[PDB]
Amino acid sequence: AQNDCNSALDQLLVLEKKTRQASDLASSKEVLAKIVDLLASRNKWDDLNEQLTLLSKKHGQLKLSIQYMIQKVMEYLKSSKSLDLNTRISVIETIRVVTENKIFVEVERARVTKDLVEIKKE
Amino acid sequence: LKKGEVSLGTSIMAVTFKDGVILGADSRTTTGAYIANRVTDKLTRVHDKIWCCRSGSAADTQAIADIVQYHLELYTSQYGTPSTETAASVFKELCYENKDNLTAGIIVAGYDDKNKGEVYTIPLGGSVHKLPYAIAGSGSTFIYGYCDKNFRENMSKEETVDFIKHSLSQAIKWDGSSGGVIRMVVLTAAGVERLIFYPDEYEQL
Amino acid sequence: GTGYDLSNSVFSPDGRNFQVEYAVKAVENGTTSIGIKCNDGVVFAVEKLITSKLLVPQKNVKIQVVDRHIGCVYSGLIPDGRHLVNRGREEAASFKKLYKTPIPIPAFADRLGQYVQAHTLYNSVRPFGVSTIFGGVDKNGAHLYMLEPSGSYWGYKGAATGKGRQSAKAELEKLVDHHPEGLSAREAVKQAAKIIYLAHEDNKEKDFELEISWCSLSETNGLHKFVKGDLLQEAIDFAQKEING
Amino acid sequence: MTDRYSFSLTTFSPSGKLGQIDYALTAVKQGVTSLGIKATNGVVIATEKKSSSPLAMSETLSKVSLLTPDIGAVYSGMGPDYRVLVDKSRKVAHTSYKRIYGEYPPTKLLVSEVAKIMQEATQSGGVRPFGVSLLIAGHDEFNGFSLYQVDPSGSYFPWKATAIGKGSVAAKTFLEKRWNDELELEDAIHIALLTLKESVEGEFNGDTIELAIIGDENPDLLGYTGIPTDKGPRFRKLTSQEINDRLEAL
Amino acid sequence: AGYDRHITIFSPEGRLYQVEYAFKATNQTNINSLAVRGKDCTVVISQKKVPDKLLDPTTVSYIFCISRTIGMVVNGPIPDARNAALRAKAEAAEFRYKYGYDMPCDVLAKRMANLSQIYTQRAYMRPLGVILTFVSVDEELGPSIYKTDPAGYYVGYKATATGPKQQEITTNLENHFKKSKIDHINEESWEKVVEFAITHMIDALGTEFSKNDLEVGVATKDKFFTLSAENIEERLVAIAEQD
Repeated sequence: AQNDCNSALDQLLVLEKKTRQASDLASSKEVLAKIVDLLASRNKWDDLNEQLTLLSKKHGQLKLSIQYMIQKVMEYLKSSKSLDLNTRISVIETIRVVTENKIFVEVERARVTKDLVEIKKE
Repeated sequence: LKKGEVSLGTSIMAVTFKDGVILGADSRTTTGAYIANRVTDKLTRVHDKIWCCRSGSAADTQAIADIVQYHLELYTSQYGTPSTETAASVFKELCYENKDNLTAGIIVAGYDDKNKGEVYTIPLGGSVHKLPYAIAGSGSTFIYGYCDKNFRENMSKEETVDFIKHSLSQAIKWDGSSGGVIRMVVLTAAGVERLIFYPDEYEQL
Repeated sequence: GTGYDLSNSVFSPDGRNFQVEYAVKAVENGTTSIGIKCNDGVVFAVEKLITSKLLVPQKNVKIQVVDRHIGCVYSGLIPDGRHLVNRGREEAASFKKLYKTPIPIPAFADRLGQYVQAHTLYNSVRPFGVSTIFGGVDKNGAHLYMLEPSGSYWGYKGAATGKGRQSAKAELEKLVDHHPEGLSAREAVKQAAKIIYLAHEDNKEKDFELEISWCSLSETNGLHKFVKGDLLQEAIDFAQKEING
Repeated sequence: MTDRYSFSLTTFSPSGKLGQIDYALTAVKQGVTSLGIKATNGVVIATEKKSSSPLAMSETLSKVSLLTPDIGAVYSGMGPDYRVLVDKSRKVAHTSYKRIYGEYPPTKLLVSEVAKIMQEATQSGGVRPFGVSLLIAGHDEFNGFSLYQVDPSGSYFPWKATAIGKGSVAAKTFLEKRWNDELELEDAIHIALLTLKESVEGEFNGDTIELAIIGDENPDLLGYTGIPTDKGPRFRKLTSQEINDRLEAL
Repeated sequence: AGYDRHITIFSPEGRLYQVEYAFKATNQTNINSLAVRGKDCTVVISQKKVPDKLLDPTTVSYIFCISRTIGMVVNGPIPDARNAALRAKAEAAEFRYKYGYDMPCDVLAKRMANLSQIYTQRAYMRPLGVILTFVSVDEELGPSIYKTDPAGYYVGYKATATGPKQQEITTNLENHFKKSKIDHINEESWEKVVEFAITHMIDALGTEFSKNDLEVGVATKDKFFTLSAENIEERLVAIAEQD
């Protein structure tokens, strides 16, 4: 609540300022992972999806790491189910690291998709 | 051989102030006693921050000035921005070799940002003379006392603006080949500002 | 033998005719000259080779003035250098008479520069084949320029050329980097001597005579002067210090 | 410097050939389709003005030049060669007939001048001919309506209708049948459009085609919006909009 | 073909050795330039190749100020670029002296085009390998880009690109101009146009650029000015802090 909110803003601003499109100190992958789980607890699933899409257009820290944050996120929505399943569609179409080639180890890309397919089939 | 001859307003000046130079003129061409021109542009740009006042024969000053304009355009593009002293020499060269046909009384006044404002006065026959301020034409002797005594360096723009408007408006009254508009040109680093005041204005003010 | 080696009345498939390329190659097997830009001046130095005891010390000079405040030294083919300078003079004087001022270094550079380009667009008029390090001080600072065979010139902050170029450039960049640009004009004289002394290590089957000059705004008072007397002894002292001695 | 190539750079052989010229004649063929029709009811010229890059505009490219207010010219070949020869052609037309004789030049006599320049740059050593062929179309009361070709050779001839550049042989042929002695200027604009349609497609629209006519004119641009001293010049070049509109009714 | 290097004769090909190689050699300085026009501005951005620490980074130029309005970028070897620059500067001033009117882009293009054609015709001068991109915001012609290429051919352009990576840049300009349905930039403030330009340039050439890797010349109605190091930085700064 109040905790999630302070923590999320602080780690987010600093990661963007250090990492940039070119390093000044950067932020490790751990820093962005922390930020991700903070923002999922904080605010709604549609807002998480939107904020993640917007970051990833910069360059990320690398395209691979972006796929790792998707993969986590997908699992979490599938735990909760119902309307949360609807949002799963939403992450996938918006972020082009998992709907288009941006890199050539994209095993995580095929895997996310198969998770979505399985649900759709239900 | 030129048939008839022409004359200009013969009380011209460049005055240094706080941040540069303010250049001041009366303008009037007559051809005899026919008033060829009420107003004139004889407030001549020879470069973007370096203007001049032209006096003497209209035909001759304009013909020279055009040549000076060509050299100082070419001069800028190649050898870097001029100086007031650079412009002044070019004007002089053209007068001196052809002082057999030319009558040009020139004040070239320009602003540089490491010399501040500069006045170089080139009389008839042509010689470069650096002064901190100038008055020229033939009406200048009569205001020599005023000009020397009230000339002050680093005077407020408002105060210099009054001083030039007044300086000329007195000169124009007592002298007879003077007349028409008073036009003034402020040269600082912010650019070039143009003033025109008509007869009915300046006489009064 | 293609008419891209016997004529310059055409453009080449390499964008330059072979003979101009060859001028660049002949500067480098030559004699060493440097130029050091500093925050208030420029310093020039050239290595004068000693081949006999029949030569006289400093009664043959390679650094020649243009005007009174621009100093010119060049490396490469001797005749071509005389002709370049003679021209350099005619421009300089024409400028002083005509505008009533000593000539700017970016201006002076455009005038020599256009003339080196001219002799490189005709099929029977010889190219130049000297690289000229030149410069001086004017009313908005000090400037160091270097002119090439091909008509190529840019402003430099350090410049080096010749046999011992590699060595020279190494020491020279270290010192320039270390300094704001080159520190004082005075410090730069000694430094300059070390580079020339260091370059001489690349050719010990001959002797040298160190020759320095300078042109500095407040440390020559706008003039170009030869560096001599005490100031030459001191730069020698510094040089023989580091390169052991 | 000069004085190294003072032998001519055309020479003969027993086949009588002039090296430079044969090569230059080839260049004309490799130009774009330009044509001329004299309809004996005016003169109509059309050519293609075409891009050479996707961000090149064609409304900064013309192949139709005015030589004088009432003599127009069109070409195929080298672009540069045409502009430089055109400057010199302009020079003589203006200084030597409009000041000396006070009037516009007669076409055939201007045909003699332009030829003489081209033949001259071949006769003199150290320089080559121009690698173009021009069609000079003009009108005068005295001569009627007229059309000549001047070759890269500096030879000339008159031609009732002709075409030069790519697709020369077929374009002239189709035209010869469609050419009547007594031919209406609107039909003669269609035939020109029709021909250029056969040379090019997939980039053929009316705003990339530049057509100019000798006959109809606008007095309102010749300073005779008011009371005339006379009617004045007969050449008037179409804008794109006029061309496109007619292309729809082709 | 012909044998253009030994005598000034034609080729049956129509294009000569002097022309053909002038088309090629115009890049060996590892340079790329583009010019776009705004609604009411014209911007040039050009690579700046300072390859050493023996040279001052702001004496290396490739953008010349020919007139007070007119700018010219020369894409070619530097002696040829200065040979063209010297001639262009005189013709620009001479035209103002005689005809009382400063030089526009198209008339300078024409003069030089005619000269280049003559030196190809001559056997007593060489032609140069220069592509001259002339730019301004002319008083009657609006915003202008007119580019000449060697041959003595010249034509007017929407926008243009030069350098080996011409093709990469082109696809980005095309995509914008179709989308917007006009052949100029909708924007009208030279800052936002400069910023846009750089964006499409980073994307095409694939490296993020510094101020010392760029050199900017801006044309506006009645003035031409070059942007300094700080000035370039201010634009760059925004492109680094948005996605």
